[PDB]
Amino acid sequence: MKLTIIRLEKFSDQDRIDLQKIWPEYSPSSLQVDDNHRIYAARFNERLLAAVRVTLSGTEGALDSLRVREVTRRRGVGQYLLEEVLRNNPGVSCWWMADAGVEDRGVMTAFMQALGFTAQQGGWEKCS
Amino acid sequence: MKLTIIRLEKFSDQDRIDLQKIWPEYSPSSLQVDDNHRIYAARFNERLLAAVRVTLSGTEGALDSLRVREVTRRRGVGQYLLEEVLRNNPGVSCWWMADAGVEDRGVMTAFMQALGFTAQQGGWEKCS
Amino acid sequence: MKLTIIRLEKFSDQDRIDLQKIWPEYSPSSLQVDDNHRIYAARFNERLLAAVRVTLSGTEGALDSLRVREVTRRRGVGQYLLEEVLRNNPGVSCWWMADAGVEDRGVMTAFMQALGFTAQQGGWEKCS
Amino acid sequence: MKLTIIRLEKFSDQDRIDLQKIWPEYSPSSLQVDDNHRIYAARFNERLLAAVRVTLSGTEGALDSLRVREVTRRRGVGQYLLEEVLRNNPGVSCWWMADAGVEDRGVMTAFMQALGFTAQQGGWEKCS
Amino acid sequence: XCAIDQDFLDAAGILENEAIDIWNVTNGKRFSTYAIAAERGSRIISVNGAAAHCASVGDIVIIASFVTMPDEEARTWRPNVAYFEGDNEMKRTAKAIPVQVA
Amino acid sequence: XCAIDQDFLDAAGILENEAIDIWNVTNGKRFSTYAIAAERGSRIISVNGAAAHCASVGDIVIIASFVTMPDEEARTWRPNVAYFEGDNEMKRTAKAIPVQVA
Amino acid sequence: XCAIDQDFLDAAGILENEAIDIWNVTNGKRFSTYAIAAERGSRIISVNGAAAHCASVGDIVIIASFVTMPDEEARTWRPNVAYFEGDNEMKRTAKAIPVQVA
Amino acid sequence: XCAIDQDFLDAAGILENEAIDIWNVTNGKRFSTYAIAAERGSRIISVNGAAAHCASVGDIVIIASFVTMPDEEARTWRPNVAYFEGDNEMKRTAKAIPVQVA
Amino acid sequence: MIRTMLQGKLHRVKVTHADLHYEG
Amino acid sequence: MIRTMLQGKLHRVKVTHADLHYEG
Amino acid sequence: MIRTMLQGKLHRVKVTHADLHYEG
Amino acid sequence: MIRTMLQGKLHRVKVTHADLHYEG
Ligand SMILES: CC(=O)SCCNC(=O)CCNC(=O)[C@H](O)C(C)(C)COP(=O)(O)OP(=O)(O)OC[C@H]1O[C@@H](n2cnc3c(N)ncnc32)[C@H](O)[C@@H]1OP(=O)(O)O
Ligand SMILES: CC(=O)SCCNC(=O)CCNC(=O)[C@H](O)C(C)(C)COP(=O)(O)OP(=O)(O)OC[C@H]1O[C@@H](n2cnc3c(N)ncnc32)[C@H](O)[C@@H]1OP(=O)(O)O
Ligand SMILES: CC(=O)SCCNC(=O)CCNC(=O)[C@H](O)C(C)(C)COP(=O)(O)OP(=O)(O)OC[C@H]1O[C@@H](n2cnc3c(N)ncnc32)[C@H](O)[C@@H]1OP(=O)(O)O
Ligand SMILES: CC(=O)SCCNC(=O)CCNC(=O)[C@H](O)C(C)(C)COP(=O)(O)OP(=O)(O)OC[C@H]1O[C@@H](n2cnc3c(N)ncnc32)[C@H](O)[C@@H]1OP(=O)(O)O
Ligand SMILES: [C]
Ligand SMILES: [C]
Ligand SMILES: [C]
Ligand SMILES: [C]
Ligand SMILES: [Mg+2]
Ligand SMILES: [Mg+2]
Ligand SMILES: [Mg+2]
Ligand SMILES: [Mg+2]
Repeated sequence: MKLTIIRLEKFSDQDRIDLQKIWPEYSPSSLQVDDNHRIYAARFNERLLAAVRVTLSGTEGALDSLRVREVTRRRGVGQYLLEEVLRNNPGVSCWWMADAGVEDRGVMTAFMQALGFTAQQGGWEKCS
Repeated sequence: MKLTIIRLEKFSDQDRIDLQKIWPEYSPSSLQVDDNHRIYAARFNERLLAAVRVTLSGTEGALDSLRVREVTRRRGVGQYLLEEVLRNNPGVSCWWMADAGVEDRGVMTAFMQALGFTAQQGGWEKCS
Repeated sequence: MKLTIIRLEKFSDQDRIDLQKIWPEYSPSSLQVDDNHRIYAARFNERLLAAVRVTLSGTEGALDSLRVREVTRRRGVGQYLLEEVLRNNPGVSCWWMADAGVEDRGVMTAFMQALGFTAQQGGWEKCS
Repeated sequence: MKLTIIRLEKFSDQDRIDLQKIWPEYSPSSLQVDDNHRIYAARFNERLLAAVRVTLSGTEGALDSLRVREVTRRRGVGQYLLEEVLRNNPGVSCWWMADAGVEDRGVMTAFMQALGFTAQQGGWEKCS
Repeated sequence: XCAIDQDFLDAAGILENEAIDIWNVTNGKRFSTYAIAAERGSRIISVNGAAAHCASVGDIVIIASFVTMPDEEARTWRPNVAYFEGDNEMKRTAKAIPVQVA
Repeated sequence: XCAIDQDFLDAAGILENEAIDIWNVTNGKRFSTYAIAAERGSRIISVNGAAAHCASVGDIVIIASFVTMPDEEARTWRPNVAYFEGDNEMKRTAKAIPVQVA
Repeated sequence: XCAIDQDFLDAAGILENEAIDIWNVTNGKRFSTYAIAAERGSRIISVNGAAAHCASVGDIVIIASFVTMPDEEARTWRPNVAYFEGDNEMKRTAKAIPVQVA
Repeated sequence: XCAIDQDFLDAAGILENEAIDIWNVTNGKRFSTYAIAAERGSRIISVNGAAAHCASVGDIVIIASFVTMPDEEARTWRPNVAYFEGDNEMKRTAKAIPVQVA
Repeated sequence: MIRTMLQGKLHRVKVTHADLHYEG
Repeated sequence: MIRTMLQGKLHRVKVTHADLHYEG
Repeated sequence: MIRTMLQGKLHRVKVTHADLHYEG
Repeated sequence: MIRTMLQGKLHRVKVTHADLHYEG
């Protein structure tokens, strides 16, 4: 099906395959989720193309481990993923993402600014 | 079906719906017609797009309440409506339309002149 | 069927209709043919578009009454008609056509010269 | 089928027809083949378009009688034929083709140089 | 394919030898061919050659042609529309299709 | 044909009177026609005239238009894609299709 | 796909690798492909690959190509028409189709 | 729709978002769509959406694109042809189709 | 960027002749 | 050299009306 | 404004070969 | 005068996936 953002609470075999491509650093084994520690992913034609981890603390939220697979970049996947995480967590008024682990801060900062975030010391912030 | 001009003598439920969109000022209830007080309408794909009231006095005729729905303007609907009213009443040698109630006289006067009428004091006239 | 040149020896009802359009001057009644007095016609989609009369005198031949219907001119009908009359009468070494009855000698002379004839006093000639 | 290079060990009736067009100088009768005297051909839609004779002497190989039918030249047939002869005889490190019998050395030398051969006295050489 | 009365070609802006699409309301077939001229005033619509597998006498069809142009001119383009009833009697010509409303 | 809500035309960049291709997911039929406008906000997708032989009410379709341009501009072109669910509720607009991965 | 004797390509003005439409008078099928060259003088019309589902040996077809040009040049354009009978014997070449009359 | 390994697009000169024709040797169906990219190296040929009514897994197809250019350049144009066998293993690339001979 | 637009149409004409043997 | 490209699309709209008598 | 015109045609040629295995 | 020419082709590729629910 068309590009769709999903909250993953249970992982299929294929989700595990795909998450290992998105995040080779992580064992899908230790991707534990609960109500305040979430995984959102972008699905297209039965495969995950991107994912991000979300930590909720009421009005404050944090993003980590955002990654779109290399092969499908610059086609709006990351933008849609983050738009839907924000839209689906309307109680969060201030979002933060650290700059830890990013492949290229120049690329990441252009993407985060296009998504309405402001570059700050150590990362990017979006408050309403 | 294709754009068609009709003389309405009986009103269907859908004609009443459509005439209320064309003329919000009027209750379809008090749109009485007879041989000398007529309603002509433009029909397209089972809906009325425009209408006009016609008062016949033998060789003299009067037009009032001409209106084409906003969404379908500048596509020849009004022109065809008035051409067919004139063609279907060949005994009328002088037509009159007052300028009462017109949204924009500048638009109406360009339309009436394109239809062969001459701008006069208080309205537009077409004599053969 | 496609444009085809035929020698007419028998006339159908429709051939008579069509020849009256091609030649309003003639009664199809008095279009008698024999081995040395022939009629050739151009047929297209079951109708005759053009015709000519041919008089054979062994090595000498004469053309008269050449006419292509007005509606189908300047589409190669006349050229094909005359090419096939010549090709089907290879024993004729000198052809003549008079200028009698031609609608416009300027048009006829451009056509006959395109067909390889030379303009002469009183008509056009083609010798091999 | 699509253009395909084949090693001919047995000749069909149609292969004999086609080889007589490719090589009118030769009787297909005296086109004897064995492991070190081979014929390769280019096949397209059930016909042979080109052929060459190959003589193997271990690390040394010789090409003779290369010809693509005239009608299908300058469409990559000869290039594919020689590429596949070389690829299918990887034990050969030095190839030679004489200039005997060539229709136009200027054409042949442009073709052989495009195939990686160097023009030498008496022919063309390719060593790895 | 299709031979068409020259007057009808003129009314729709279609040229002799132009590519045309034919959409058959009677049987649903859709095909593409080119325009042949028929005698002015004859009212002929003649489906000829291989195209005769796609229509019968009496079938009701729409015959269309398409042109290309830059985006800016396309936004203000007006098509040449001609409407027929009965035995190919031309009822109206126009330069726009109305908006379909609810 | 096909009359289409003007808002949907706008979202896909399709013009009134433009050639369109219609691909029917429900029945597999594929046909070509042109765009008629429907009233903004009506949500209408109306398959009209001969085209009504190719679709039924409730069928799910993709409606596409195509444009031409030089090779160099084609390499960086971004199509205007609009996605619908339910009763023609527009879910998303975008400017690219993702890459399908193994 | 369709491989065609080069002489026939030349007579119709069709190029090797050009898009062509094929209209089958025998079975009514209509399809589009591209021209492959066949040896000059061979008289070959070879329907190849997937296109072989659309024709049989002996079927009678029309093969056409289409070109684009501005309106003004289109009004005076002359198509390259070639007519065949029997075993692909070329009967005539021309630059116009006649008018069909009543 | 059709998602195609990017390497195969490159070999045939086909662009992402370009119009393509698909001719199915297995079942004879012929249809037109546009190219979606698939991951480089995946060997994918994925017939998606309404187009899935026109093909099955394992079917053998030809995928083509067409371009326009002036007559003079068309006479010397060289198409980008790529040939596959087995499980989408690319055998050869070329710039011409041979002449079919008697 | 070049668009393909409806140039014109003949709406609901009636076929007068249908003949496999006609040109075509 | 001129390419034909997807300009835009409406993905998975639903037909609301299907009528042989409509224009067309 | 650009028109699409018939460039040329081969009228009533006869198919000599029809083969699924030919290129194509 | 503008011609339509074969730009390129993939000859005899094999379908790997056929799915009505895929985009499309
Ligand atoms: C364990 C862990 O993951 S640690 C975290 C590691 N993560 C990383 O290192 C990030 C690696 N990079 C990526 O994943 C991607 O490049 C992302 C997430 C930054 C962007 O995702 P994409 O899907 O490619 O971005 P998308 O196409 O939605 O871009 C949206 C906008 O961002 C901007 N943008 C994105 N990429 C770029 C770029 N390379 N250069 C400039 N601007 C860019 C543009 O404004 C773009 O809009 P436009 O295309 O209309 O100009
Ligand atoms: C209770 C009651 O109704 S009281 C009466 C209230 N009525 C009104 O206030 C009238 C409101 N306006 C309308 O209904 C329409 O704008 C009308 C009737 C004036 C015109 O109807 P339309 O269908 O849009 O006109 P149509 O497309 O037939 O136009 C014909 C010609 O008129 C002229 N014309 C129409 N609208 C305009 C315009 N906005 N500006 C300039 N000329 C115009 C042009 O010459 C046009 O031909 P063209 O398009 O080839 O240039
Ligand atoms: C009872 C009786 O009939 S008496 C005889 C009465 N007959 C007449 O008055 C003749 C009336 N005119 C006609 O019938 C036609 O105009 C004919 C026979 C002269 C020509 O027939 P057509 O089919 O139109 O000619 P065709 O298309 O074959 O023309 C061939 C060539 O002739 C020349 N030609 C024909 N018409 C013209 C013309 N109007 N102007 C200039 N050259 C012309 C051209 O060289 C043309 O080739 P081109 O089109 O490649 O330039
Ligand atoms: C008994 C006997 O046979 S004796 C031997 C007799 N043989 C002969 O006399 C050879 C006759 N000639 C031929 O058979 C052909 O012309 C051959 C074999 C030389 C070439 O075969 P072709 O299939 O036409 O060559 P192909 O199309 O593969 O050409 C490959 C490259 O060679 C070069 N080339 C080929 N022909 C030419 C030419 N006429 N001019 C310039 N370069 C050429 C080009 O670099 C070409 O690549 P390009 O098309 O991308 O520019
Ligand atoms: C007409
Ligand atoms: C929309
Ligand atoms: C020919
Ligand atoms: C490839
Ligand atoms: Mg992306
Ligand atoms: Mg209007
Ligand atoms: Mg003529
Ligand atoms: Mg070659």
